[PDB]
Amino acid sequence: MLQQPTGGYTTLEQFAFTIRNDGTNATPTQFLQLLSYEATENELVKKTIPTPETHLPSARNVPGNVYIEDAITQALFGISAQNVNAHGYFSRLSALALPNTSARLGLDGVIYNSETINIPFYDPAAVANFAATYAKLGNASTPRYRADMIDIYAHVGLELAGTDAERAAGVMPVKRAKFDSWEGSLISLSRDVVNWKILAFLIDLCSLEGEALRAFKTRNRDVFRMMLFIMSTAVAANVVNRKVTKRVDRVLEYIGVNSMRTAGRTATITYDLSRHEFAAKFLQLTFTRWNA
Amino acid sequence: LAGANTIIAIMRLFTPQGFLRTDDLAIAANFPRASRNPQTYIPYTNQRGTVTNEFASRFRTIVATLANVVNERAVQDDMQKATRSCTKQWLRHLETQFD
Amino acid sequence: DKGALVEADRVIQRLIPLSSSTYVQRLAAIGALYPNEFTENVLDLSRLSTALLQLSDTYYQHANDQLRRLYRRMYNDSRTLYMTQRHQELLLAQITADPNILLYPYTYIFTTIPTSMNYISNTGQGRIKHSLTVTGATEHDTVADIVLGQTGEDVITISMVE
Amino acid sequence: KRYFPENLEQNQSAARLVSAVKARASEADISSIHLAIAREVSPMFNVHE
Amino acid sequence: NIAVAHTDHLSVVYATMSNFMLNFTNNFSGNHATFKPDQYVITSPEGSYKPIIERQGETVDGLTIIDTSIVWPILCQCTYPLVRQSIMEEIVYPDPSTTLSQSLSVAQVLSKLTLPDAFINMILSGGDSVVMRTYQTEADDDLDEGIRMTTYDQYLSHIRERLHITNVPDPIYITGASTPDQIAASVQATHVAVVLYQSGVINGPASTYLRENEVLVVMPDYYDVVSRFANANLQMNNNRYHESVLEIADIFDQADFIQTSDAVRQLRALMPTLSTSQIRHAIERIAQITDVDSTDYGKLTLRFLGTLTRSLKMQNAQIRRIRPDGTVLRYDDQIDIEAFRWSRYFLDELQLRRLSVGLRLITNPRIARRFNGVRIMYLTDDDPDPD
Repeated sequence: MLQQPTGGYTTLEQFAFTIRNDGTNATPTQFLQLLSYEATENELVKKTIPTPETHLPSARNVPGNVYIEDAITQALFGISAQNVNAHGYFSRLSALALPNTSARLGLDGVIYNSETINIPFYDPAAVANFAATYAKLGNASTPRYRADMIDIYAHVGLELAGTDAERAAGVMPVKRAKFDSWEGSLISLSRDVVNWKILAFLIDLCSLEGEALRAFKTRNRDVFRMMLFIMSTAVAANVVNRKVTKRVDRVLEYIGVNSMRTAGRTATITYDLSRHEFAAKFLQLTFTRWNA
Repeated sequence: LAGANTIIAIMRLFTPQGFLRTDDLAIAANFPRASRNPQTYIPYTNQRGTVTNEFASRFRTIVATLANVVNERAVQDDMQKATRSCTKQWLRHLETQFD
Repeated sequence: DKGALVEADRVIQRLIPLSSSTYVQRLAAIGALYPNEFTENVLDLSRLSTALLQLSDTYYQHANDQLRRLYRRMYNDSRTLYMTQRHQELLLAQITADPNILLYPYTYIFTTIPTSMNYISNTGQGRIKHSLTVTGATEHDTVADIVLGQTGEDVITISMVE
Repeated sequence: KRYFPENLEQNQSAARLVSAVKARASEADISSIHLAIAREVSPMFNVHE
Repeated sequence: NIAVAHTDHLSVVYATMSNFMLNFTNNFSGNHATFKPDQYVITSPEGSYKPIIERQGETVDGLTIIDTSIVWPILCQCTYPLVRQSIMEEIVYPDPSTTLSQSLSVAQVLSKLTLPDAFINMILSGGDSVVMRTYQTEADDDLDEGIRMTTYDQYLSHIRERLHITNVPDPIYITGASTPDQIAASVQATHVAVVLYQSGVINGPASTYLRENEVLVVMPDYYDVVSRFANANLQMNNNRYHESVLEIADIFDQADFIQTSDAVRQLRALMPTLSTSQIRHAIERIAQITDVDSTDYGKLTLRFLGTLTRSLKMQNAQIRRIRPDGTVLRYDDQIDIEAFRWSRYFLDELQLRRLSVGLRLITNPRIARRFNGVRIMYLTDDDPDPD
């Protein structure tokens, strides 16, 4: 068992999140520095997010060690995940939710049904804190529990593009993002992010409390924003390039707007409608935890 | 002209697509030439592009105009209606052949 | 707006175009702005759409640039339901009364009710007889000559003597 | 000859147009073509009609 | 008598047949008064569009001619299983697998059919180009530096249809009252560095902007170009310019629309000047290479399809509805399906994802083994080394 520090697991160098950029492993904050925006006439007002449903989906009786981290990460940022709600394995997180469960969550991101030798795992109390909410990814498909997939993206934009003034205000012009870009910048970004050990960031998000948690939200805001960026490219109505004196500016339009597009494109990862439901649910739970 | 614009615009379809070459080799040879500044209008320049050929493209806009005009041609007869349609196809075909 | 009690079925009787052509988006945008002045005159209900489209055609044609941009925002977020603050207050009232009630979620409240003149609208029969005033707010420093296209006698005749 | 799209020549409603294009489509003849091209540069003394 | 066999037994066959994979278009809303079929075309910027639906006079072995007289045998000389009078013949429910397998066979034959042409058209998608004068507006301007510009006719002939495809508002006219900021606004709105000159004269800061950002002005004519500007330098001159080719790839860079990877770029740089016939010959050659025998029904559909003449010009081709009036509409979310928004060069998503890594292979230095230029020199070969 890996002990959780006074900070999160994210404080460990083993869990550091970085995207490759300009030949080096850049930290997410120094990618987001490249980002620039173009406001348009359209506006985004964030409504209150509905509270997540109380009900935890039952994990089914599943003998195997379900690979929950690969499932979640590919569901959100995966270049070719589809039918993500069909297998329904996210519900397995609920197995972790119980007090004194025999299951453990591996650093690998696999949910073992019992503790096994030479496999390091997150501290079960913290994981129970994390599962107690995120097992609700299990009900992204079920009709009574579906998240909104339109309004929630406002919050995404606010946490991405939003200036401290626009953020305190709760309203922002629907910004159009842009950055100096290499070939295939968005796909390669999405694949750098898919290898992220996001379970670490979520466990710290759900288990840390008080000053340690607030310090976590400040320390990891750019990581969060990076995931939000990949998701926003997934929903962006279009992603053009702009020639600019022997340079190319990638431009996605627009941040904070879900086009609900399903037909794929080479520019970015695409959401099958199931991926839209899953992403909406994930955002609901995550933004809910992120504002408390 | 103030109100004959479809006429003038069709007339522009006649504008020659080459250039006025000076007869430099012949002036060099001291060949006979009645003009004191000899020149001849070569019908079309060679394709300076890698794929686009300006001539075929001009003919594309020409057939575009002519098909729009055939389409904007009102008729009474049923058979004239039919040919009004078939001519648009034939136009498009000439366009590819010219390309 | 006159504050009278209203037994109507829903606070916002306007449709939301979940999927539509351009003409609908513009009809809805101009429709949510409530340009029209109150009018007890009978309308020719049959020509209605044309009339309102002409009204979009006028409202956008002469609004100050911020109003114009507001109508353009409205025309772009057609799936949004734009509504005045008092309307939303009424909705919060009916949700407080009946929590199970469903309401169209994607609304944009107006912090400001836009500052624009109400448009006159009598689609019924009757020539207007304007009693034009000598002076007003506008100052025409130099106006272009207006050429009235000639009238048929079918539309109007002019006898030598009344 | 490549005057028509495939099928349009044998299409029954196209026959007026096809008759018309046939009415204008003179058969290729090397002398007539070579002349047509050559004459573009050659001096003209009797005005052409 | 026959009314039962229709209402109760034909209706199901029309419904299951309604669900078959290949019956892709809508046929009839059931209201004769206002029905009009949706009319998609395969538009191309570089050619005349091809309607999917027209009176082409291909009667399809006589199929398109309709004998209404078929009602007589149907009413008055044909028994139906549902109407026994009563043998009670058992109803047949056909195995889905037969019609399914022919549908699927047609589909795979079709994709594999388009493939070689669709590949080359992707390779050359950035190859369409406009002639462009570059007037210089500085004392020491290089032949490339200056103010880019092109005739309005070139702009209609190439840039405009591609704007309609990219679905952006048309570029601003510049009346000479224009701020550089208004131009920046139009450029970031239409994602393309193009503006249309309307009335002179363009002012200084606007000129410095059009020069510094390489925004391409579109002149109605070149009749007195400098008079259209306001050169405080007096550097600009009607005789001072450089005409040059501007590839569409050097303007546009929409991802599924115009392939523009530097790989594909340098690969084009290697190519000879091309005719449409050359390109056609290349496509035929790739077809000749990749030909593979199909499942027997696929060979039957290929033979019945007729000769693959492919007169269609497919450079940056899209799939757009035309108005009955004949204008080709911009893609409309809310009407047209998401699959038609970009052709994606008419390739499978996997062929794109693989195409990426392949572009990574092609530009690997170790492969680049065609060498350019030699030095003749009269030297001893003491201790030779290739390097």
